[PDB]
Order: sequence, then structure tokens, then C-alpha cells
Amino acid sequence: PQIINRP
Amino acid sequence: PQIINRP
Amino acid sequence: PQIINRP
Amino acid sequence: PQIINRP
Amino acid sequence: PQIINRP
Amino acid sequence: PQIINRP
Amino acid sequence: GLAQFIKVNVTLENGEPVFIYTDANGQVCQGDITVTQAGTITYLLNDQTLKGLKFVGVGFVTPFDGIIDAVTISSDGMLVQLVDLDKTPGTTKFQFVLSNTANTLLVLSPD
Amino acid sequence: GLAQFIKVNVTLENGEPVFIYTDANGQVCQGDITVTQAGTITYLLNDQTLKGLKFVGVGFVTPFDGIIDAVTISSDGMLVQLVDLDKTPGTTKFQFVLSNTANTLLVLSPD
Amino acid sequence: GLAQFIKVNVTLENGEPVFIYTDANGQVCQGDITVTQAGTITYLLNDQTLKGLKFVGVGFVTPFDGIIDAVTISSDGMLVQLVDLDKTPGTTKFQFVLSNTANTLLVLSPD
Amino acid sequence: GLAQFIKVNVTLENGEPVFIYTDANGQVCQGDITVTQAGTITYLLNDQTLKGLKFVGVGFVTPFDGIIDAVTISSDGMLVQLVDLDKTPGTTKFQFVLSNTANTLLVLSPD
Amino acid sequence: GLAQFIKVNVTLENGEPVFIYTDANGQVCQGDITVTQAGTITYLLNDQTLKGLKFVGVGFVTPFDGIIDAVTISSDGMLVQLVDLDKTPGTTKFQFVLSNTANTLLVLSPD
Amino acid sequence: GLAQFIKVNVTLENGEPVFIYTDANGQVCQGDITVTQAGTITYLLNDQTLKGLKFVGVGFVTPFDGIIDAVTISSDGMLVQLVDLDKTPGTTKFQFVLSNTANTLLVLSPD
Ligand SMILES: [Zn+2]
Ligand SMILES: [Zn+2]
Ligand SMILES: [Zn+2]
Ligand SMILES: [Zn+2]
Ligand SMILES: [Zn+2]
Ligand SMILES: [Zn+2]
Repeated sequence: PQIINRP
Repeated sequence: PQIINRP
Repeated sequence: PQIINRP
Repeated sequence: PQIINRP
Repeated sequence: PQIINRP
Repeated sequence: PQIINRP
Repeated sequence: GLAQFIKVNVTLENGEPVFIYTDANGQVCQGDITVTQAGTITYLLNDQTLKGLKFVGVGFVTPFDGIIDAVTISSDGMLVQLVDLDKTPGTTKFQFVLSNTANTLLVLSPD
Repeated sequence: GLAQFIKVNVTLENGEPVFIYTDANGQVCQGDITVTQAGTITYLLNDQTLKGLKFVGVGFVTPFDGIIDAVTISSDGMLVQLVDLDKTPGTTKFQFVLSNTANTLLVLSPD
Repeated sequence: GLAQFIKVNVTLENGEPVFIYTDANGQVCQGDITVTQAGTITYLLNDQTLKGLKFVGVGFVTPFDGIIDAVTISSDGMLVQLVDLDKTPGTTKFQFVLSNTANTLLVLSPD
Repeated sequence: GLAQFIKVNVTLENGEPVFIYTDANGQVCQGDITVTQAGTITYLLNDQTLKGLKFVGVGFVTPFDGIIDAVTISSDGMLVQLVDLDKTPGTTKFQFVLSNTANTLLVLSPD
Repeated sequence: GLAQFIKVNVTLENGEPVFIYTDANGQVCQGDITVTQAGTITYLLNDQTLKGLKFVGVGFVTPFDGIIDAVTISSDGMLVQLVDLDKTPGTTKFQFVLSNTANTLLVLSPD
Repeated sequence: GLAQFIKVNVTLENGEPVFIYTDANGQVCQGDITVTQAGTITYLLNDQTLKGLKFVGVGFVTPFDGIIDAVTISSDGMLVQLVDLDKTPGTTKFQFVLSNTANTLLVLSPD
């Protein structure tokens, strides 16, 4: 899978 | 330490 | 990489 | 348990 | 080494 | 066993 | 932070593993986490393959990108967790890495 | 769920380890979590002892009480996480378990 | 030196482990060794819990006190030994540390 | 059988690993083996990343296809070998799996 | 190079292990390899002892002689391989090293 | 029982390991124990080879003879202990098994 970091 | 579970 | 088995 | 060293 | 058991 | 290297 | 939980269901089709992720509401998803705050993602193995799968880690082609800070694993190989501590912005792709009891090859989820 | 983070600072006083917990706001606390929802607690090792401490697990005198569901650990021994999956009500006490590089005794935090 | 042997019997009461030590004469004791010379203490696990207990080490809150010099463990987790090589005077308290097959929490004997 | 040898050179570009395979004649290749007889393929790690890479195994998205029969690994993580014992016809793709000393994420070669 | 394969058959006689090597043609031999080029020797465990034997490595009384360059082992303990990379001339003797499930002693093939 | 202690001094001569046993009185011996009662033998590694030796176990060509009941090992590979619990009469021969940091071959003391 993919992880998207939007802090 | 201690853990207290209050569900 | 890839492995191709041609016995 | 406990260990007591009396050399 | 060797161990010799003489009970 | 034994291994003999004869390059 | 937020603690998210995803179940990693592994079945066999045509003799090979298939990874199906389910979320808290039991819905099938792709087990992606768009993350907005520091937290954890916990993946729980549900092995239905009869091949003795156990997690051994989580693999990355770009392991130094900082998106995921750490990986932790349970002693029984049933859980792995991703830790995102310092909120590095961007996206990363990963593959689960598993041992199996049928052979000595490691198992990867799809790229 | 909630993802909580605590730093486990270990110093030496009179030659022996002292465990000081700090929370997200850098405050000293006792590193207790009264938990109200399913989630994770992540403990980060800050070893200031020069004795090469690494987490090896989390120990319980009552390990079957269900309060904590699982423990996960990072490969470098710098992180351990407690998982509370199924919200069993009650209280449990635990001690960190650590290896050290000075000797072959395991290190425990106080009972 | 003297080689002392103690059996660590573990039963379950109310679902939780109970540690009962027996000596060479099959008597229940507290598995303390007042030691007067350099030697070894060998602890043999008799697990009657059905929870797959195995020793993983011996833990100390004061691991640098020198009372016990080293710990050794068998590959099957059935034996642990304490070595007292250099006769440091004083007293120390320890807790056995065990893995189990029911969950990923470590098991400790009482403080 | 034939024993083939490939060097796995790992460099960093833009902070991330790059895998370059070299053959017996020191030529860059893609480290594919079209195999015609039962034998071994030995991969030797040349880590030039300063990130403490070590092989931990070889991973497969289709690990039960029989193309590779077994994987062996050296204790220092510097060598992995693929064994092809029973000449199952077909093609498989694999990714090296490596630990690193900078973080607790596993490293994968490209899919 | 050449990839050679030998089966390590282990039986019990008078309660103790007996090592019988068989070659590709199913013939009993002494599992010696006079080697003339760089290559691999793969040893496959066929444990008929009921004592749960697994390879844990290959041992040498003269381990720095350079005759064998490396040893690799499969995760299940069923295979070990000797690598001879740099063709150091001479002869060396080795003993297989195996764990067993009956006791915590390691098993050695004869000197 | 009796707890006996022997130091395993390992030096290199002509590039290869030499095992010299010393007893409690600092005398060179062959590190044999004629044993008359149940007890332990503790072997302490003094590695003077610069090859990073660590004990990994104790090996036996006749591992089921009952002369030695169990082997225990310290986490740092500096100590191994033989346990003789049930006084089986007879004689057995053993070889120390050690890892090293120069190569992936195991080191054996002489047969
Ligand atoms: Zn980050
Ligand atoms: Zn619970
Ligand atoms: Zn001491
Ligand atoms: Zn095959
Ligand atoms: Zn060589
Ligand atoms: Zn016996």
C-alpha cells in the first residue's frame, strides 16, 4: 500500500 | 507503569 | 531481478 | 526471589 | 574435551 | 567431510 | 495522534497469495492511510493460506524518505505497526514482508 | 483510536538505572495511560546510561488479564508499543524489559 | 563452588501464573539462595499452565550491583542459570522473564 | 549444475538506494539468470551506502510458483543464494530484502 | 562455476546419529568434494532420526585457512551451502553442526 | 552439587585457533572434568585471537548418550555451561562451537 503524509 | 482501561 | 527456468 | 551473597 | 561421569 | 581445492 | 487499524487478510488463489485489506467497519479497502497527524498504523495478519505466514517486517524501495519513521513487530509475527513520529510530508509505497512454513522464500505483498 | 507517545529516559544514579517518563509536552510523568478507547501506546527509549540498553519486551505479572492485547518491538530495540485492541476493562501493571551491553542480566523498570 | 538446583513450577490460578519453587528434597521454598562461595544456581522450568512458557532471561531492577555476574539460558527455554563468579557481598532481587504462546506479552515472576 | 555469481552493488543517489548488478566479467547487467540446468545463484553484497545494509532474505510476490526452490543466507548478511533444485519451467520476479542500521524499515530492491 | 549437490541422510543406530552422504546418482559416498573451479556445494538434510535435526552451520577446526570462503544456511535448517569464491589451494576438514529437539546439545558429524 | 569453572583461552598460532584451558589455580589443563556428583561446568571465553569469537553452543558426536543433560549459553557468547542433572555413567567427548567476525564459518575446538 501507500502512505500519504499531509501534516 | 500502570494502564487503566475505562472503555 | 527475474529468473527464467528453461529446463 | 532474592540472592544474598555472604562471601 | 572429555567428561567422565562416575556417579 | 573433506574439501580439496585444486584450482 | 490517531491509531488506525487494518486487517491483512491473505488467501490463496491459483496457489498464490492474495492480500485483501479490511478496515474497522469490515469494508474491503486498499489499506492506504492518508495521514494528517502523528500516529500509528497497526496491521493485523489474518492468514487463510495454510502456508504459515508470519510478518517479518515492512519493506520500502525508498526507505530513507522519512515518510514512515519506524516499524515495530510482534513476537508471533501477527502484528506489524508503522510509526509516523515527525510528519515528513510526501508519499511512500511499501510491501509487507512475510516468512512462510512451506518454503524458505520470503513473501511480498504486491509492489 | 488514540496513539499516545511517551519517552522512556534512562539515567544512572549511584550506578543503577532510573526511569523517567516524559510526555508529548516534555513534562515528567509516571508514564501511565488511563485509556478510554482502542489504541496504541508507543514508548521511545532515550538511553543515557552508557550501558547499551535496548528494549526486549514488556513484562506483566498478570499477563493473561486482557488489559493489553499485544506488544510490538522495533528491530533496534528503541521502540516498544502496547496495543489495546478489544477494550477489556480494568487495570494492569507492567515493567519494561531491556538487554544491556555491560552484562548478561536483563534490566527491569520498577515493579 | 556449589551447584544448586531449583525447580520453577508454574501453575495457573484464576487464569494467571503462580510460581512455586521446589528444592532438591521436593520441598516447597521461596527459591532464595543465601550463597557463601562462588557457584551456580540452576532453575528448571516445569510449566503446568498450558500457555507455552519458556524462559527468556532473568531480570533485575538493580542489574549493575554485581551480586549476580552472569545469566545463561538453554536453547529450549527450559533452564536458566545464575553465575556468581566474584563474590560481591550484598543482596539482590530478581524476576524470571518468560515468553508465552498465548500472547506477545512477557511473563514476570512477582517482584 | 552451474554456480553463477553476481555482485549486488548498492549506492545512494538522492539519498536513496540504487542497485547495480555486476557479473563475473565486471560488467553491469540486470542480474537476471536465464537458467537451463539445476544449480545455484550466489549474490554478494557490496554496500556503498554507509547505511549498514545486510541481506535478510529474498522476497517473491508469487512465492509458491516453484521457479526458485530455496533461499540460503550467510550469518553476516553479505551473501544470499537462490537454489534451483527441480527445474520447474517458467519465470519469476524477486526483490532483495535488506535490513539497515539507520532505521527499522526493511529495504527492497525495485519490483 | 560448478554447483554440486549432496544429500545428508541422518539415521539412528544404537540411539546415536549416523551420517550417510548420497550423491546425485543416489550413490552412497563420503560427501567429499575435490573442487577444481569456483563454485558451490549444497547439502540437503534428510533427517530420519525423529530427533528434529536442523542445520545451524558448518564447523571447522582451521576456519581461517581460506579453503571455504563462506557458509550460507536456509531459514528452516534444511540446507547449508559452502561457497568457494577465490580458489585457495589445499585441503580442509569440516563437521556439520545441527540443533535437535530432544535436548539442548548441538550435534556434530564425525571429525 | 559441584560448580566447576574453566577458562577457555583462545590464541592464534600460524593464523589458526589454539584452545588452552586453565583451571581455578591458573594452571593449564585439558579442561576435562571427571565428575562424581550432579553439578555444573562453566566455561569462560578469553578470546585473544582478534577474530571476534563467541560461543554458540557445545557439540557432541554422540549427543543422545545422556552424559551431559543440557547446555546453557550467555547472551554475549562469553559463557557456556554444561549441566549434568541425572548422573548417567560413562564418558563423552565434545567440541566447543563458536562464531567469528572474520568469516561465516563456525569454529570448532579439536575433536
Ligand atoms: Zn518522518
Ligand atoms: Zn483486551
Ligand atoms: Zn559479582
Ligand atoms: Zn522448483
Ligand atoms: Zn578461499
Ligand atoms: Zn544424563
